[PDB]
Amino acid sequence: NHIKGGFAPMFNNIQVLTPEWVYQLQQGLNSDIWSGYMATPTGFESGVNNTTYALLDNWNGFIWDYGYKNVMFNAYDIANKSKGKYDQFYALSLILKVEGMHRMTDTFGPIIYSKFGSNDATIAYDSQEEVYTQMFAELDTAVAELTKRIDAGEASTFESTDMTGYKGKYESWVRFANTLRLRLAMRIVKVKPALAKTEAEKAVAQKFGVMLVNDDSFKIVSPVYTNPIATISSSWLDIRMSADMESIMKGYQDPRIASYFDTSKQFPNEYKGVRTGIAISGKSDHQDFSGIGAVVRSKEIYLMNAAEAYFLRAEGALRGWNMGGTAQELYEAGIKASFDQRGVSGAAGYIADNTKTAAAYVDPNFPENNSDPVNNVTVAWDAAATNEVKLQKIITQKWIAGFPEGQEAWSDYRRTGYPKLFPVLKNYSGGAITTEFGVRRINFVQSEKAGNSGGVATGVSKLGGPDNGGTRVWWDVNAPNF
Amino acid sequence: NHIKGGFAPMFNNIQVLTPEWVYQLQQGLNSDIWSGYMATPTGFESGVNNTTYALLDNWNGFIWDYGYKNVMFNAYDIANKSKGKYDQFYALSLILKVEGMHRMTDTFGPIIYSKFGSNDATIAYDSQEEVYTQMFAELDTAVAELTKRIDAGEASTFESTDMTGYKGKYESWVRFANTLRLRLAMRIVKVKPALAKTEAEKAVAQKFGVMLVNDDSFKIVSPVYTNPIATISSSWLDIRMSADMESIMKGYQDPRIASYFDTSKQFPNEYKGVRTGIAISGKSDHQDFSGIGAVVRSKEIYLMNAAEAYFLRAEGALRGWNMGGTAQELYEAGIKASFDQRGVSGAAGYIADNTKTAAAYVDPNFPENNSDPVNNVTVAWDAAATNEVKLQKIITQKWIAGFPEGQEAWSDYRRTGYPKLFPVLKNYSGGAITTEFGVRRINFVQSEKAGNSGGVATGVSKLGGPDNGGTRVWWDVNAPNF
Repeated sequence: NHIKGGFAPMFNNIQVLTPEWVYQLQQGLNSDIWSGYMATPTGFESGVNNTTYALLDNWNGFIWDYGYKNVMFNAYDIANKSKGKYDQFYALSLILKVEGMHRMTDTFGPIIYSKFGSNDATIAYDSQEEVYTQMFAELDTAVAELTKRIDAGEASTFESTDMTGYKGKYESWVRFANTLRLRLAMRIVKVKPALAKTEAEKAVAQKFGVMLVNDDSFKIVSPVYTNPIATISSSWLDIRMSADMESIMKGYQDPRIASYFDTSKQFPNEYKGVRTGIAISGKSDHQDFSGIGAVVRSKEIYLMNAAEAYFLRAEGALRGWNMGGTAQELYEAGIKASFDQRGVSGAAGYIADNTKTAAAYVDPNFPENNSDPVNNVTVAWDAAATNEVKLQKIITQKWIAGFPEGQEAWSDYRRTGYPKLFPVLKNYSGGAITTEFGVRRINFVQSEKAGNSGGVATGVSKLGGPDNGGTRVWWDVNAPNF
Repeated sequence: NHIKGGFAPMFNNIQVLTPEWVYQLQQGLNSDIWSGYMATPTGFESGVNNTTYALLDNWNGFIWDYGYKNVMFNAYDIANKSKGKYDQFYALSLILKVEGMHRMTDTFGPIIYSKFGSNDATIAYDSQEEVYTQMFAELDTAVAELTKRIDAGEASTFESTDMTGYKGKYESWVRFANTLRLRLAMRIVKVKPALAKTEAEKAVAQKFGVMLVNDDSFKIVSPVYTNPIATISSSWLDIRMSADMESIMKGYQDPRIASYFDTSKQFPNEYKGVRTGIAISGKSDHQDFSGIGAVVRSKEIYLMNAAEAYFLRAEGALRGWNMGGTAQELYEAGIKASFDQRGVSGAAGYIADNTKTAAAYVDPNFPENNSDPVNNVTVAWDAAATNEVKLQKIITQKWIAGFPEGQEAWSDYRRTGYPKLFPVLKNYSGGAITTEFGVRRINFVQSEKAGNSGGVATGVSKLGGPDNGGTRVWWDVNAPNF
């Protein structure tokens, strides 16, 4: 009973479910926009903000503070109480820890990890390379422990505490952990392709393997909280469909558009997105473009869909790895999984179409925001296509399937450059962040500079360059995809 | 006859031998100082300059302009005249091309390579990753061609054109090419350890192997010019012994100090170095510190010593690669090779010393420039030391042996962080360049922004971040040494 209470704040703060204004700062005004998923019609701080590459420390500190207070602390506390005593809870805490904390390192680079809880005046940061090794080892520990208990036929003691689709089922938690390993493996393929291959193949070959059906998906099922985006969109009109989403989903005439977005008030019965990184004269100019749709009007918040497992395996197969299918088979299975998850028909026709491509983008009353399409690729698999075009197809479909979870899409975009996104028109970074490559990370936070200046200095050392949004984290090496 | 004339400008402009003021800008006021080899007593441009991390476009453009006009153009011209007709000359041009142009990409990152000589308005840059692949392939072509001729007993037709220690001997040119391959292979060990291993092992496996004795060293033997550093130092007093060299070489009581540097005029019979990245009141405050010594009072300019081949193999052995010998054997052999090269005795005692370490640095009349030692490692091999300490020993000895060739030392320092160097006290980069990590590259040059703006845009794209001195080139990944 003293252990079980630590899980709720972990579940409730991977994405901060309440209050909504905290989610808006934790993710809504960073990766949800940089990923190309969503855009704001509001000219916050005179239009000089995260969306125009002037990173705002007053906004971005919330990411660190809520994650450490609610995810990391409880991982630490649960481990202290359970490791070597109630190892099933320790194992489950490790899986949740990695789910929450990989997002943290993917945002900042170096982070506090091994030294968390230290009483030293300096709480040192680990390098991102070190954190990734630790996370893979933590998943090793968790998977071995739970698999042992499953093999023994041990009844779960986690159902009453679980807040996911899994209802305490250890096998489902292991399958999630395997899929999370596969995500982390693919993340590092440019910097450590040998480790990427090892960890990816381990994930797929583990007894219970990775996600195969939609019931395998990782989601938070809250008894009381709606996805915060519902309020930020429908109530506040502070976030809308993006121009990238309009270009790509209208181009493909994608039936998932109906659940992802609402038709526009300003343009009745039409799906209209807002361009990011623009000049904004008044909020009313874009607030009546398309809102975020029914997928966020729910107490269930998806954090990793089964579709992603297929697209990860498809990329692994493209790279020649032992993924259990061909790149084409896995690509097409991923698309079908997503169509099924969204409850829409026509997957077969969509999959076979080798004509439809991204559409031109028009901002009707502000043509300065217009663009020719940039993600110029069809859905249909072409065996004769280059590896880059094959990867572009896979990541495009992965990006569509993963909406509205902007953090993973931002990480995948940084790594692969896909899908192609419209560049910002206004860049107020003073040269620190490029228009072509956009935001590569967020700089170390105010609470840390205030209370842990010695730690921040270790973080800067392990970052290897200026502490701004243009400096690449360890896995985001300036290197080609193959 | 029409082909041979192209070689002289290549030989004479890897380091620009004349005029001396051009060498000062090409290398003397960048890597010769950033490497920790040398320091200026002169407060050029009010002390806001390359040495205080305000990169000066009017200085640094010389690197690109002289390299492309004299090395690259002649490689291109010779290839056009000789490829498929006189392949011995083509092969030799490729080796010289890689010797000159690897320095170029190591300085800027993306460079013009495959598209050189294009008539298009945009002459596109290649990525550094692409350039490295091409250089390895060029060395493959050169090595195969010359080895074929050697195997056939074909007499050299290059002696009258050669301006090195090799006197036209193809076998010595192949041995140099192998050693250059090994250098380039180790450079990329953090970004592409698989390719690093492949290319390093190829270098050693080739039938002539890498440099073994000092006569194998690559040097320019000028019939007319003295090393331009002799003038810059002795005549102009614009460059002096550095504080890092004083700390390290005095700490070890290294007998090579006597030929590397002259005793100070201000401090009779003492070796005194100047701190880099400082405030300078007047040139006279430091101009009478130690000058650069007898090693530059020569018409022979060393560009790759046999000692480096041993230290490359030593590091390869640390990594478990097929290098011939143990890390300890190769380390000690490299030190002996360097002592022999410089004509000094006492190698055995120096090699066995496990006490002497870097000395504290004092600027007698300006104590604000003082520092405790930072390269705190002894010479003696310790089998029980960590891989990092072993590497620190190897690179420290490599750094001493390679004086006064600052470019390779700067590249090795960027890759490994060794030897430890004194940080600058003044940093006028406006945040673009960190004090901790120093200059990682030079920004694209004025002549290119003026006459090839389309090409520069491709270079910036292939750089992956802001075009300034803090952005890391492809091989300079933020990753650990092992």
